[PDB]
Amino acid sequence: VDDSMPVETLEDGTKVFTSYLFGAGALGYAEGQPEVPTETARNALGSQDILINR
Amino acid sequence: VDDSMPVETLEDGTKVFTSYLFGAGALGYAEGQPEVPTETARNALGSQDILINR
Repeated sequence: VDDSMPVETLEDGTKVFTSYLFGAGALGYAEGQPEVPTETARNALGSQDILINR
Repeated sequence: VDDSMPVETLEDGTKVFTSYLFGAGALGYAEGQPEVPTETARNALGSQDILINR
């Protein structure tokens, strides 16, 4: 059960629901890597600090 | 022997050569020093890195 799925609308306020039926278990994905996966910088004449992810 | 020497060009496809004759040993020069002879920085929000010499 999830609240976020594609839902469309036609005129006269009628709705259409999608509801994928997968039951697969599964497809696949992998994480991989960049370089510099995380970093921090700052602005000295001001006062700030940052984060990055990428 | 060197390939790079001043070579001028006139019309009529007539080349002209220079060929310094020195046998000096020598003229002179001195090294000198800056401060910050070498440095490395980077942009944060973007992905870059740099080198400098000066």
